Amino acid sequence: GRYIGPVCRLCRREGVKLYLKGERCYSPKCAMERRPYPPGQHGQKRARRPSDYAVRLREKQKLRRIYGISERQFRNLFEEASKKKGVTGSVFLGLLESRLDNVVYRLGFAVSRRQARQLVRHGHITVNGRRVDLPSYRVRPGDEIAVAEKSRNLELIRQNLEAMKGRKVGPWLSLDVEGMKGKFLRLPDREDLALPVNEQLVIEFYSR
Amino acid sequence: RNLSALKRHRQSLKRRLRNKAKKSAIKTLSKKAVQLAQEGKAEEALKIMRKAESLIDKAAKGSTLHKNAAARRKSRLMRKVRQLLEAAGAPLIGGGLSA
Amino acid sequence: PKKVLTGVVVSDKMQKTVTVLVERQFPHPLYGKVIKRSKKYLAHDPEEKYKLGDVVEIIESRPISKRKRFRVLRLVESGRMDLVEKYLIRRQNYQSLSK
Amino acid sequence: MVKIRLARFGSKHNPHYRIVVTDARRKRDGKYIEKIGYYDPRKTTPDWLKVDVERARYWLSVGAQPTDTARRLLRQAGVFRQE
RNA sequence: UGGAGAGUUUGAUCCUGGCUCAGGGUGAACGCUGGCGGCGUGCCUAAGACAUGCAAGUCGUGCGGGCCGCGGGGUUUUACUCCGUGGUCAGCGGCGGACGGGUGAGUAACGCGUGGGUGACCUACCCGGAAGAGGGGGACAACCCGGGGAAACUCGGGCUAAUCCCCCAUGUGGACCCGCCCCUUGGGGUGUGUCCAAAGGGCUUUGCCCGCUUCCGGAUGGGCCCGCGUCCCAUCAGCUAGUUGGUGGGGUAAUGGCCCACCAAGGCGACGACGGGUAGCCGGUCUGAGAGGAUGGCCGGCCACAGGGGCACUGAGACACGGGCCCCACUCCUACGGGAGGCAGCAGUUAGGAAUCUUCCGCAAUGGGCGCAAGCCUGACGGAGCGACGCCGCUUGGAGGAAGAAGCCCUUCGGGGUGUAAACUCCUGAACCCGGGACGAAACCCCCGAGGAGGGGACUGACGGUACCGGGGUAAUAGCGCCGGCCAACUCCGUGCCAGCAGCCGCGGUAAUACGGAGGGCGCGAGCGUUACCCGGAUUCACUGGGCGUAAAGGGCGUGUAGGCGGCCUGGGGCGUCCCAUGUG
RNA sequence: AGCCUACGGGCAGGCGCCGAGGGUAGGGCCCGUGACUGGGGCGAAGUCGUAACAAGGUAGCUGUACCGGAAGGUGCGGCUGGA
Ligand SMILES: [Mg+2]
Ligand SMILES: [Mg+2]
Ligand SMILES: [Mg+2]
Ligand SMILES: [Mg+2]
Ligand SMILES: [Mg+2]
Ligand SMILES: [Mg+2]
Ligand SMILES: [Mg+2]
Ligand SMILES: [Mg+2]
Ligand SMILES: [Mg+2]
Ligand SMILES: [Mg+2]
Ligand SMILES: [Mg+2]
Ligand SMILES: [Mg+2]
Ligand SMILES: [Mg+2]
Ligand SMILES: [Mg+2]
Ligand SMILES: [Mg+2]
Ligand SMILES: [Mg+2]
Ligand SMILES: [Mg+2]
Ligand SMILES: [Mg+2]
Ligand SMILES: [Mg+2]
Ligand SMILES: [Mg+2]
Ligand SMILES: [Mg+2]
Ligand SMILES: [Mg+2]
Ligand SMILES: [Mg+2]
Ligand SMILES: [Mg+2]
Ligand SMILES: [Mg+2]
Ligand SMILES: [Mg+2]
Ligand SMILES: [Mg+2]
Ligand SMILES: [Mg+2]
Ligand SMILES: [Mg+2]
Ligand SMILES: [Mg+2]
Ligand SMILES: [Mg+2]
Ligand SMILES: [Mg+2]
Ligand SMILES: [Mg+2]
Ligand SMILES: [Mg+2]
Ligand SMILES: [Mg+2]
Ligand SMILES: [Mg+2]
Ligand SMILES: [Mg+2]
Ligand SMILES: [Mg+2]
Ligand SMILES: [Mg+2]
Ligand SMILES: [Mg+2]
Ligand SMILES: [Mg+2]
Ligand SMILES: [Mg+2]
Ligand SMILES: [Mg+2]
Ligand SMILES: [Mg+2]
Ligand SMILES: [Mg+2]
Ligand SMILES: [Mg+2]
Ligand SMILES: [Mg+2]
Ligand SMILES: [Mg+2]
Ligand SMILES: [Mg+2]
Ligand SMILES: [Mg+2]
Ligand SMILES: [Mg+2]
Ligand SMILES: [Mg+2]
Ligand SMILES: [Mg+2]
Ligand SMILES: [Mg+2]
Ligand SMILES: [Mg+2]
Ligand SMILES: [Mg+2]
Ligand SMILES: [Mg+2]
Ligand SMILES: [Mg+2]
Ligand SMILES: [Mg+2]
Ligand SMILES: [Mg+2]
Ligand SMILES: [Mg+2]
Ligand SMILES: [Mg+2]
Ligand SMILES: [Mg+2]
Ligand SMILES: [Mg+2]
Ligand SMILES: [Mg+2]
Ligand SMILES: [Mg+2]
Ligand SMILES: [Mg+2]
Ligand SMILES: [Mg+2]
Ligand SMILES: [Mg+2]
Ligand SMILES: [Mg+2]
Ligand SMILES: [Mg+2]
Ligand SMILES: [Mg+2]
Ligand SMILES: [Mg+2]
Ligand SMILES: [Mg+2]
Ligand SMILES: [Mg+2]
Ligand SMILES: [Mg+2]
Ligand SMILES: [Mg+2]
Ligand SMILES: [Mg+2]
Ligand SMILES: [Mg+2]
Ligand SMILES: [Mg+2]
Ligand SMILES: [Mg+2]
Ligand SMILES: [Mg+2]
Ligand SMILES: [Mg+2]
Ligand SMILES: [Mg+2]
Ligand SMILES: [Mg+2]
Ligand SMILES: [Mg+2]
Ligand SMILES: [Mg+2]
Ligand SMILES: [Mg+2]
Ligand SMILES: [Mg+2]
Ligand SMILES: [Mg+2]
Ligand SMILES: [Mg+2]
Ligand SMILES: [Mg+2]
Ligand SMILES: [Mg+2]
Ligand SMILES: [Mg+2]
Ligand SMILES: [Mg+2]
Ligand SMILES: [Mg+2]
Ligand SMILES: [Mg+2]
Ligand SMILES: [Mg+2]
Ligand SMILES: [Mg+2]
Ligand SMILES: [Mg+2]
Ligand SMILES: [Mg+2]
Ligand SMILES: [Mg+2]
Ligand SMILES: [Mg+2]
Ligand SMILES: [Mg+2]
Ligand SMILES: [Mg+2]
Ligand SMILES: [Mg+2]
Ligand SMILES: [Mg+2]
Ligand SMILES: [Mg+2]
Ligand SMILES: [Mg+2]
Ligand SMILES: [Mg+2]
Ligand SMILES: [Mg+2]
Ligand SMILES: [Mg+2]
Ligand SMILES: [Mg+2]
Ligand SMILES: [Mg+2]
Ligand SMILES: [Mg+2]
Ligand SMILES: [Mg+2]
Ligand SMILES: [Mg+2]
Ligand SMILES: [Mg+2]
Ligand SMILES: [Mg+2]
Ligand SMILES: [Mg+2]
Ligand SMILES: [Mg+2]
Ligand SMILES: [Mg+2]
Ligand SMILES: [Mg+2]
Ligand SMILES: [Mg+2]
Ligand SMILES: [Mg+2]
Ligand SMILES: [Mg+2]
Ligand SMILES: [Mg+2]
Ligand SMILES: [Mg+2]
Ligand SMILES: [Mg+2]
Ligand SMILES: [Mg+2]
Ligand SMILES: [Mg+2]
Ligand SMILES: [Mg+2]
Ligand SMILES: [Mg+2]
Ligand SMILES: [Mg+2]
Ligand SMILES: [Mg+2]
Ligand SMILES: [Mg+2]
Ligand SMILES: [Mg+2]
Ligand SMILES: [Mg+2]
Ligand SMILES: [Mg+2]
Ligand SMILES: [Mg+2]
Ligand SMILES: [Mg+2]
Ligand SMILES: [Mg+2]
Ligand SMILES: [Mg+2]
Ligand SMILES: [Mg+2]
Ligand SMILES: [Mg+2]
Ligand SMILES: [Mg+2]
Ligand SMILES: [Mg+2]
Ligand SMILES: [Mg+2]
Ligand SMILES: [Mg+2]
Ligand SMILES: [Mg+2]
Ligand SMILES: [Mg+2]
Ligand SMILES: [Mg+2]
Ligand SMILES: [Mg+2]
Ligand SMILES: [Mg+2]
Ligand SMILES: [Mg+2]
Ligand SMILES: [Mg+2]
Ligand SMILES: [Mg+2]
Ligand SMILES: [Mg+2]
Ligand SMILES: [Mg+2]
Ligand SMILES: [Mg+2]
Ligand SMILES: [Mg+2]
Ligand SMILES: [Mg+2]
Ligand SMILES: [Mg+2]
Ligand SMILES: [Mg+2]
Ligand SMILES: [Mg+2]
Ligand SMILES: [Mg+2]
Ligand SMILES: [Mg+2]
Ligand SMILES: [Mg+2]
Ligand SMILES: [Mg+2]
Ligand SMILES: [Mg+2]
Ligand SMILES: [Mg+2]
Ligand SMILES: [Mg+2]
Ligand SMILES: [Mg+2]
Ligand SMILES: [Mg+2]
Ligand SMILES: [Mg+2]
Ligand SMILES: [Mg+2]
Ligand SMILES: [Mg+2]
Ligand SMILES: [Mg+2]
Ligand SMILES: [Mg+2]
Ligand SMILES: [Mg+2]
Ligand SMILES: [Mg+2]
Ligand SMILES: [Mg+2]
Ligand SMILES: [Mg+2]
Ligand SMILES: [Mg+2]
Ligand SMILES: [Mg+2]
Ligand SMILES: [Mg+2]
Ligand SMILES: [Mg+2]
Ligand SMILES: [Mg+2]
Ligand SMILES: [Mg+2]
Ligand SMILES: [Zn+2]
Repeated sequence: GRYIGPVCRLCRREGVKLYLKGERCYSPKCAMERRPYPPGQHGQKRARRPSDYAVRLREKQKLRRIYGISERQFRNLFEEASKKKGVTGSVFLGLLESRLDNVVYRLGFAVSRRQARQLVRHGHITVNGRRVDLPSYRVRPGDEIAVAEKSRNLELIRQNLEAMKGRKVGPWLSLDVEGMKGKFLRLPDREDLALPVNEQLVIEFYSR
Repeated sequence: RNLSALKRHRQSLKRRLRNKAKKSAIKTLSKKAVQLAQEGKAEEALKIMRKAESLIDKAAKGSTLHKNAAARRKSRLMRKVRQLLEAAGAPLIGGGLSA
Repeated sequence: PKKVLTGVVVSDKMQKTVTVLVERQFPHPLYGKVIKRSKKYLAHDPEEKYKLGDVVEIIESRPISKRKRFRVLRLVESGRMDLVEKYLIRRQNYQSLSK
Repeated sequence: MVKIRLARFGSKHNPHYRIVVTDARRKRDGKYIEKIGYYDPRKTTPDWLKVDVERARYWLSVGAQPTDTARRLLRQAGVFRQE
């Protein structure tokens, strides 16, 4: 399960506009522009000097929350990042970004990474023609992330394309709104993503 | 409840007897030989030895005494029969022995 | 190949048998330092040739007896009682232990 | 006798087989003399079969009654074929 | 591609030092909660006792016979029997029951692991090479007759068949004594003497097939032997009569004190013998930066055992789990004379325990046995069932929506929090329904060709109306731990050294962020916590990698045995050490 | 003395060795338990003294010895961790 509970409460924890809503998060608030302080009756009192733990902890709290992913699947990836020979820090993120429920978001078929998961599990998506409803699907390079045939005509699908018109998309990605398809070009480099998280802390926290 | 493995048991009993019979006559015959072999006889000390050396290999055909265990019996037999005669005798009657 | 090793004879008492003491060097599997241990094998000497203090080669061989599974391959030298010294004195000290 | 036959591998419902020479008395998935070739019973790839025909001729040469449905996979690889 | 530390001895300080926590793991169990699937996995305890069902048979192309059914007659006709054929039942005979499947009791051992040895050995069935099958004779079951017995079974009497038993011949060959050469542990050849072979059956019968006998080789599977490796106690220090070796014998497939007679006086031990305790061992597995430690469940290999113990028979092979005999314990039958039984095989039951599954489906697939084949058996196996036990995937919605409902909580009474959360609008459409619906299965078999190589053709699916596909379609389970420090998430009230908390330091004696409830918050999420045990942290047995003036720790001092260690130059050998190759792993 | 025989032998049976285990006797190790007794640990408040830490009000500690309700005291040496 995802954080089916209130979403805008999370942003209010790192004092950072966590983009996880859609139309609203660009309105006058990710819930943010009116309440730049943590939930609960407290919070808006004099904040506490965060310990080395507090920080490294909550840094990891962002990165995960950002993709609406479970701790289970999450650390399995980080560990897997550790296995393959390379810069674990960034490598993680690339694997983290190869998520199908996330690629559809980056391709903009979906307003949020959450809406993206729903559309995906609902099979409205497809890779290289074949259908796929597994939001965890590891998206390979050269794979065609297309919208399913009977799915194209849908209104919600169109509206998200009526917003992806002209406006650019990931440098490791190609849109093609005409064919209503898309394309996963290459695993992103560190810079190509602009997550509010210092990935080095997230590694540190994974040592206890 | 009653596996017809009995057929195997009843058979072995018949087997047991045959081998028991072939085997025992082997032993009692060999004894006649060694007795006479030392007793100076040879006109028949060897004659008896033949029926032995025979009955061994014949039993060897069957599942009774088998393998080189047939050979041992023969070796440890005539090998000693010959020597028992070396107590004065010389290879008389044409026993299974070459001079 | 039939395993072989050299060692000092250190017992001539037995009939047609001798005791060979053989050392072997090897590093401690956790503490490196090369260490020496020894063992006594019962060698078959049919000719009663080899005597005490002999350094000899022995060979893995057909079982001669309960403990004898080797044969004296060949001599290496005679004067070596100096080693028999250390072995005997080792056995000397055991006295000064059990109470 | 020594026989040439198949041995199960791959998960449940997803069978595979190692065409192999082992003693008839051996267990099926048990230790075997030598693996010659695999075989997918469902052909989930282009490589749904294979046989080290070099040594296969050998074992039949030194006598090694293979299974029936083991002989089958040998005819397809045509170890017996000669012309 | 790998290594983090914290709390606690003081008034405070540095150091030593123990305790304690955060991590990972499990065949787990317990509590609270619990939606769907996939692959795994599930008596660790009493190797305690088990109702019932099934778990090893097969060949009529080895042989005669009881029975039942089909067709015919030998006979001019007939008793009826002969003859042909199918089925069934046993018997005789052959192959398999020593594989497969279960368990860890025992075992500190050449049991296991690893590398070798056998001139000291065996090997059913399969593969290659050579040679051969001539003649003659016999017994016992079935069946018939008579008896004893409750039963289980059994005694006697009479026939008979065969690939069953036996004698004579042919001896390609092989076995043995002795002699010779080669080689050199019992390896190969040769000579005289002697010893041993064979079984028939089927069809399309002048021939092909399945078998039979001897011998050599191959392949495979073993026996035995050896170097080295394999737990704690030294408050176990000495041990030993088949004991150590020898000569000759017995036994085996084969070496050996395995076993025996005779002789010699030896064998083992601080490099830990003997004894005691514990334990199946390994590939591997858990942890660790690694070295190291811990472990051996499922899986594969090896060993051991089949209620305890002993024994041999049959056999190529066994001391044989669903074979045999004997003793002990236990269960049942009994006509009291006697007799039957062995789940540590698959299910299932009972006992014990914190705890561990359906008395399911099927030989369709793979594998094994028998058979010419058809085929027969197969609780090996292929599947399904039950249990969050583990790992993985997935769902309980998505977008919008107030300067913010009611409720509940806090308040300096201005306000703040829950909270975009809900309500609300829209969208998608787990479940449920409709239609279609497998992969796993081409071979044995049939025709052409030769029954060969090659080709063509046909039957067969337990799971399963299952997976998957298409169509229609409802917003549709959230729980647990924590919130003083370590460790991170704060306020209100009740309580008053009482009630209670607790892993450590400690908290409570009427103002508790430490007890209980609430509001709120943090961490996880179909799980969350607890107990137990292992590694970690512990660099706290320190080889990597520790110390002994006062913190625990130098022997009261000497002499010296074994062991450990060892100066400068040259040379030989090449054990350690180093490198290459190869076999093995 | 029985049985079979192709009479050369075989089976049955008898005896002997060894033999599961049963019995008797004497040893060894380990576990449980035992009137009573010996010290040890733990304790929020008891009785008696005040031995130690300051010249602890007799410097302390120590091996040994003797003695005393109890800490302890004293003799003989030793140490400084006393002066
Ligand atoms: Mg949830
Ligand atoms: Mg690199
Ligand atoms: Mg006999
Ligand atoms: Mg007699
Ligand atoms: Mg006799
Ligand atoms: Mg001689
Ligand atoms: Mg001996
Ligand atoms: Mg000897
Ligand atoms: Mg003593
Ligand atoms: Mg790496
Ligand atoms: Mg740490
Ligand atoms: Mg402390
Ligand atoms: Mg304290
Ligand atoms: Mg102190
Ligand atoms: Mg303090
Ligand atoms: Mg500490
Ligand atoms: Mg940790
Ligand atoms: Mg449980
Ligand atoms: Mg329960
Ligand atoms: Mg509980
Ligand atoms: Mg419960
Ligand atoms: Mg519940
Ligand atoms: Mg559930
Ligand atoms: Mg699944
Ligand atoms: Mg299934
Ligand atoms: Mg049981
Ligand atoms: Mg039943
Ligand atoms: Mg019939
Ligand atoms: Mg038939
Ligand atoms: Mg036949
Ligand atoms: Mg008949
Ligand atoms: Mg009939
Ligand atoms: Mg009938
Ligand atoms: Mg008629
Ligand atoms: Mg007929
Ligand atoms: Mg059987
Ligand atoms: Mg059997
Ligand atoms: Mg076996
Ligand atoms: Mg022991
Ligand atoms: Mg070995
Ligand atoms: Mg091994
Ligand atoms: Mg067999
Ligand atoms: Mg055959
Ligand atoms: Mg074979
Ligand atoms: Mg053959
Ligand atoms: Mg041929
Ligand atoms: Mg005949
Ligand atoms: Mg006659
Ligand atoms: Mg006749
Ligand atoms: Mg009667
Ligand atoms: Mg009657
Ligand atoms: Mg009766
Ligand atoms: Mg009769
Ligand atoms: Mg009769
Ligand atoms: Mg002739
Ligand atoms: Mg002949
Ligand atoms: Mg000849
Ligand atoms: Mg010839
Ligand atoms: Mg000469
Ligand atoms: Mg030669
Ligand atoms: Mg003849
Ligand atoms: Mg014949
Ligand atoms: Mg015959
Ligand atoms: Mg014929
Ligand atoms: Mg051979
Ligand atoms: Mg071979
Ligand atoms: Mg071998
Ligand atoms: Mg060793
Ligand atoms: Mg010890
Ligand atoms: Mg003594
Ligand atoms: Mg003694
Ligand atoms: Mg003796
Ligand atoms: Mg001997
Ligand atoms: Mg002995
Ligand atoms: Mg001897
Ligand atoms: Mg003796
Ligand atoms: Mg000793
Ligand atoms: Mg020891
Ligand atoms: Mg020791
Ligand atoms: Mg002990
Ligand atoms: Mg055990
Ligand atoms: Mg390393
Ligand atoms: Mg280890
Ligand atoms: Mg088990
Ligand atoms: Mg498994
Ligand atoms: Mg196992
Ligand atoms: Mg046993
Ligand atoms: Mg038993
Ligand atoms: Mg057999
Ligand atoms: Mg035999
Ligand atoms: Mg044998
Ligand atoms: Mg046994
Ligand atoms: Mg056995
Ligand atoms: Mg058996
Ligand atoms: Mg038995
Ligand atoms: Mg059993
Ligand atoms: Mg059984
Ligand atoms: Mg009872
Ligand atoms: Mg009865
Ligand atoms: Mg019965
Ligand atoms: Mg059972
Ligand atoms: Mg109970
Ligand atoms: Mg059926
Ligand atoms: Mg089958
Ligand atoms: Mg099948
Ligand atoms: Mg089967
Ligand atoms: Mg199920
Ligand atoms: Mg279930
Ligand atoms: Mg549970
Ligand atoms: Mg899961
Ligand atoms: Mg919503
Ligand atoms: Mg507001
Ligand atoms: Mg409100
Ligand atoms: Mg309410
Ligand atoms: Mg407030
Ligand atoms: Mg307040
Ligand atoms: Mg919403
Ligand atoms: Mg809420
Ligand atoms: Mg509408
Ligand atoms: Mg639809
Ligand atoms: Mg239909
Ligand atoms: Mg098919
Ligand atoms: Mg097909
Ligand atoms: Mg096939
Ligand atoms: Mg034809
Ligand atoms: Mg073709
Ligand atoms: Mg067909
Ligand atoms: Mg067809
Ligand atoms: Mg079908
Ligand atoms: Mg089916
Ligand atoms: Mg649908
Ligand atoms: Mg529709
Ligand atoms: Mg719908
Ligand atoms: Mg709802
Ligand atoms: Mg729910
Ligand atoms: Mg929960
Ligand atoms: Mg917690
Ligand atoms: Mg709390
Ligand atoms: Mg108040
Ligand atoms: Mg209150
Ligand atoms: Mg109130
Ligand atoms: Mg209280
Ligand atoms: Mg609590
Ligand atoms: Mg207080
Ligand atoms: Mg209060
Ligand atoms: Mg607490
Ligand atoms: Mg309440
Ligand atoms: Mg709450
Ligand atoms: Mg969670
Ligand atoms: Mg827990
Ligand atoms: Mg514990
Ligand atoms: Mg530990
Ligand atoms: Mg320490
Ligand atoms: Mg410690
Ligand atoms: Mg101490
Ligand atoms: Mg000290
Ligand atoms: Mg000193
Ligand atoms: Mg000294
Ligand atoms: Mg002293
Ligand atoms: Mg030199
Ligand atoms: Mg080396
Ligand atoms: Mg190598
Ligand atoms: Mg008798
Ligand atoms: Mg006697
Ligand atoms: Mg006795
Ligand atoms: Mg006794
Ligand atoms: Mg008795
Ligand atoms: Mg009694
Ligand atoms: Mg006694
Ligand atoms: Mg006592
Ligand atoms: Mg006591
Ligand atoms: Mg006292
Ligand atoms: Mg004490
Ligand atoms: Mg008090
Ligand atoms: Mg007091
Ligand atoms: Mg004083
Ligand atoms: Mg005082
Ligand atoms: Mg004074
Ligand atoms: Mg004083
Ligand atoms: Mg004083
Ligand atoms: Mg003092
Ligand atoms: Mg002292
Ligand atoms: Mg004192
Ligand atoms: Mg005095
Ligand atoms: Mg002094
Ligand atoms: Mg002084
Ligand atoms: Mg002084
Ligand atoms: Mg002074
Ligand atoms: Mg002064
Ligand atoms: Zn937002």
